Amino acid sequence: PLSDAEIQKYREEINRLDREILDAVKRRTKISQTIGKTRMSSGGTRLVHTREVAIINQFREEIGEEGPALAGILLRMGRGKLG
Amino acid sequence: DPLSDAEIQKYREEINRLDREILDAVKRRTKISQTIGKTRMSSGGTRLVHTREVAIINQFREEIGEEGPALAGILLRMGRGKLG
Amino acid sequence: PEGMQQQFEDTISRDAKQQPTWDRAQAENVRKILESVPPIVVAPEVLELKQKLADVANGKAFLLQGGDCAETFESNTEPHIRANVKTLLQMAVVLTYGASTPVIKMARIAGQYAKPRSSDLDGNGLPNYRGDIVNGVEATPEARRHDPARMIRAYANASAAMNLVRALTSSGTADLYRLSEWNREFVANSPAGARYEALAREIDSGLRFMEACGVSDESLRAADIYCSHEALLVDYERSMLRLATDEEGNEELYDLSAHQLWIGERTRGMDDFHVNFASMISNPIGIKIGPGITPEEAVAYADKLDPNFEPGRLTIVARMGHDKVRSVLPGVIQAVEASGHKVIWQSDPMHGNTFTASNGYKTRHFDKVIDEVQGFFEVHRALGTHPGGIHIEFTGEDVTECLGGAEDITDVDLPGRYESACDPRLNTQQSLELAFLVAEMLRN
Amino acid sequence: HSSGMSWTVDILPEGMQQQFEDTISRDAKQQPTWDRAQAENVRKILESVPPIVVAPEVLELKQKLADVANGKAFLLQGGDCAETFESNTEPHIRANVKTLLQMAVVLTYGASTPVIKMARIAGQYAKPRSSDLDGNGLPNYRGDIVNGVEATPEARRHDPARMIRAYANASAAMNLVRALTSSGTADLYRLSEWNREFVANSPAGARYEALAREIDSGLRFMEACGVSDESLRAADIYCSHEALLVDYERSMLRLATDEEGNEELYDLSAHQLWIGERTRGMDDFHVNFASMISNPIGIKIGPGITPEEAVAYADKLDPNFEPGRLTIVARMGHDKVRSVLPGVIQAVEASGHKVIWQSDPMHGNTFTASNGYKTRHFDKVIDEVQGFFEVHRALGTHPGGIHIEFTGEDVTECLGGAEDITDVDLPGRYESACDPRLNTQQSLELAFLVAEMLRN
Ligand SMILES: O=C(O)[C@@H]1C[C@]2(C(=O)O)C=C[C@@H](O)[C@@H](C2)O1
Ligand SMILES: O=C(O)[C@@H]1C[C@]2(C(=O)O)C=C[C@@H](O)[C@@H](C2)O1
Ligand SMILES: N[C@@H](Cc1c[nH]c2ccccc12)C(=O)O
Ligand SMILES: N[C@@H](Cc1c[nH]c2ccccc12)C(=O)O
Ligand SMILES: [Mn+2]
Ligand SMILES: [Mn+2]
Repeated sequence: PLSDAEIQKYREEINRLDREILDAVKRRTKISQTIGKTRMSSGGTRLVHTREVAIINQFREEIGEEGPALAGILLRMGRGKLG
Repeated sequence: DPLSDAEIQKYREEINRLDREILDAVKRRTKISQTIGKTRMSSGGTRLVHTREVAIINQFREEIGEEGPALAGILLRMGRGKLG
Repeated sequence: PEGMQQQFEDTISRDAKQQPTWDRAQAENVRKILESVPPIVVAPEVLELKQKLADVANGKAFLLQGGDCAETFESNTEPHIRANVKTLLQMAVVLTYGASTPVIKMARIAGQYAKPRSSDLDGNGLPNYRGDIVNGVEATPEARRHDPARMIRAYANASAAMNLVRALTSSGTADLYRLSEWNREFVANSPAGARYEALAREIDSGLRFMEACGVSDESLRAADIYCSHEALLVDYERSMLRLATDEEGNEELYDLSAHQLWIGERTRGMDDFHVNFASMISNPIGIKIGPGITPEEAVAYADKLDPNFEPGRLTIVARMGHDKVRSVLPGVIQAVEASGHKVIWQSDPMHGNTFTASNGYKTRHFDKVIDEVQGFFEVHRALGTHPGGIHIEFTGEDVTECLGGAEDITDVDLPGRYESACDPRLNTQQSLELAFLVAEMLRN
Repeated sequence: HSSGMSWTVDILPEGMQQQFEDTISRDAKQQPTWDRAQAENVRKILESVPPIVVAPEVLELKQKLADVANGKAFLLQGGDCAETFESNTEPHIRANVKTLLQMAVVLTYGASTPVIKMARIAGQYAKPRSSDLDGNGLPNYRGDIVNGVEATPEARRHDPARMIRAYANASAAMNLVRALTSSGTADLYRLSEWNREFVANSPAGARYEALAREIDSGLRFMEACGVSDESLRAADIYCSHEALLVDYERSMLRLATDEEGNEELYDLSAHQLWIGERTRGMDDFHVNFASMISNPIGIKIGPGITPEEAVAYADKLDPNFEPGRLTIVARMGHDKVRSVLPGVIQAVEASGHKVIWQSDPMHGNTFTASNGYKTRHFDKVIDEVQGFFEVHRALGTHPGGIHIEFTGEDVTECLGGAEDITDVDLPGRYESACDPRLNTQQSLELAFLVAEMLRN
């Protein structure tokens, strides 16, 4: 029907938003990795626990239930998986 | 020590703006997904479309690798709800 | 045979729809032969099943039922039976992880040889195929004749199938770690494997956790598969009735052609044979209800099929179509729960969602099959009641009968390997996918 | 011959005494200075008492540590830096036992292997000290087995009778450890309940949610699959401590003869013993004592160790090439672990020794803050284990275990964690007789994070 044509241009907009999320995740990942290299090249730790928790908790404050998982992904991409 | 400190404070506020952007993108995505869901279900169609979900998940993995599916999963669960 | 005899004469004195017209004296000779043969299952097994089904209805377990829409003698082979058995067990391990409860595993097998037809004859005066227990698939006058000797062939085939099912499940086919390796090579090979990766990884970590905790158990090497089929054909079903005497001394009447029997949607008249036969026997019973059911009609079935208020005794099988399950089921559930019966609520997301495609083939869209089970779970979550199980038609072979799934089967693909002698079945891939999605539904 | 010969037959050991005289005559760092007569007499008493562990337990541990060493299990060791007699109480021992059992559940899920559970307990009463004194020429506290905490001449006298106090406290502690672990404290489901509360109440709860849920589904899956909780209602906790005090460890030497007839010498003050950083001179008492006892052995190696030295210890302490006999405990600092360890691991692996590689991220990361309290930052403690793991993944070797100082008390001793402890928090509840321990929350947080390292 007419409602199928609308769905196609709503999906078209999701796609553009998916490109944006994905472009920004990449960029974010580059920057987190650099902070890592800059703290580590001067005898610092790979991970900073309070900074990690803060972002995770603020993501939950912002989107709810999935916040921690969303933040966990960005944290894993940016400082690597632990171990 | 003080020079590596100051720079990390700038990089962090720069991470924050990228997070604001990702968060704000996710929120509008999720409106649109829900809206698609209501439209399809109000006209006697299914809550979920599998082929469509599978393709996004597969796009996400092709673009960022390892974490691709988990990110797409978060967005799908935000869009159309947890299953069950 | 004193209280029972009154009730048996009443049952057999009633109309039964969907029967074959064959020489009755022949049918009666065939029944006398089958009344002496070893049963397909023994009564202690059925008693064990009923304890397990009580656990399902009380919200401590999940029923997984499925297999061929229609078994054929042609297809009753080691490879085909192993294939379905493997798939059922693989599904069950994923569903067990999602449910956090045991899964009772119930195969449509060893007797699903009869099918209901709308018209007895076709427009050119040829009798329709009613199943391999009545006549042949071959569309000729001779092959379509209703042959009561096929009851013996069905019994011989069912014996062999059930013998094999028992052999496979006691000799390593039901080993938990072997099943999980097959799931792992499903995920690694699916075009939608990335949809299931995380959940599969979680299960494996769970498996390896048991091993690390020092759980050495024969529990994990084997599993029980119960057989079921639609109790349709009067003569075969009554010839498999047997009296079994209990541990404490009670005589019960069982139909021992299967552990579980159900009543189809087209044979559930309150005044008719099938419902009254089901009331008589002490096997656990299922009943298919469609979109036209009323909450009152559902409560009348519960009173009659579960007269002693035995949790798990009755399974109500909702086959309503995805588009109606959210409207029709809630009221049915509330009425039956309020009437004090604790039934198993099961979804049959197959028979309410069939249609004929542009090319002529009957098919089902994976998304509509999923949406019905999804909806069924939504209704249960709202009401605070227990989703008891699912009933799905599938095969462990690479068929092209249902549309959708990870492989995106379309109309054009259907003629490739369409093999079912009746309804469209989920292929291996679709079945394994459905198990994962239903596991998420169970997880919420 | 065989049937004739069978009826005819029917009708201080010598090698050990060599090695034992060699060992006793070696120099011994970090000893007290007390009357030799009194000392001997106390050893005479302690030579006759029931041991703290029996030899077959030690043989069982050796089999488990061999699994660890071969990549099939993980070693969790930890507890108080220094036990004291005043604190050797039911509630405190219970507090630590639980914490360690709780950590072990999470680590087992993360390793996908068994975790061997070794408490610093039932004998950790001696400590090394830089000088014999130094405040005002008054003797330094060397632990409750040598002298008292109180800052007075009478309390600080080195007292040999404190070796009997220590044995008695050790005995009591092991008795309780055994009792708790067999009567419900080590029930897997009770412990998971305690982990579930930790997550629910942590200000960093969302950091652990998803692993905690996943573990939970793991547990519920076992029960769904029909697993009887026979294996799951109890567990073995092993004791360990630093073999430090000469007079005490020799007085607990016991001869043990096994089932195949073979005679061995055990120090039965503990299942496992280790040699400290400050006492590991290759010609000195401690290394040579550990070389002549059949107990599994640990050795602390700091950031000055070379690979050449690593190998030679391995040859001295594991001379019969027994997997898990010897555990190499790296305590290098978070900033040194990635530089030093690789070379150590490569030479040792190449020499055919199969040791347990263990991370002690506490003793290389200790510092003194503005207010004068010794402390350790959580992030630096975590980073040393994290780097230890990184090295192992690069070399393809097995990250064997961790050795951490913790308590089951809500102390304020180490900085960081979710509770965000800072300089100003430390004098709230600072209770350690010696080094800054992880508290209950920090200990559980660390188990979740080391669980993620294991899963990688
Ligand atoms: O110090 C930091 O800020 C960076 C960035 C990081 C992130 O990815 O957001 C946040 C915390 C740290 O563990 C890592 C990862 O270093
Ligand atoms: O049909 C759709 O396009 C929408 C959007 C959606 C998403 O969130 O991306 C993608 C697929 C569907 O299952 C749901 C969720 O409806
Ligand atoms: N006894 C098993 C399982 C177990 C019981 N209690 C435990 C406490 C922690 C870890 C595991 C356990 C083991 O130690 O492996
Ligand atoms: N017998 C156990 C475990 C098990 C073995 N094989 C299985 C196959 C599927 C599900 C579970 C199992 C059970 O039924 O729970
Ligand atoms: Mn069918
Ligand atoms: Mn210490």
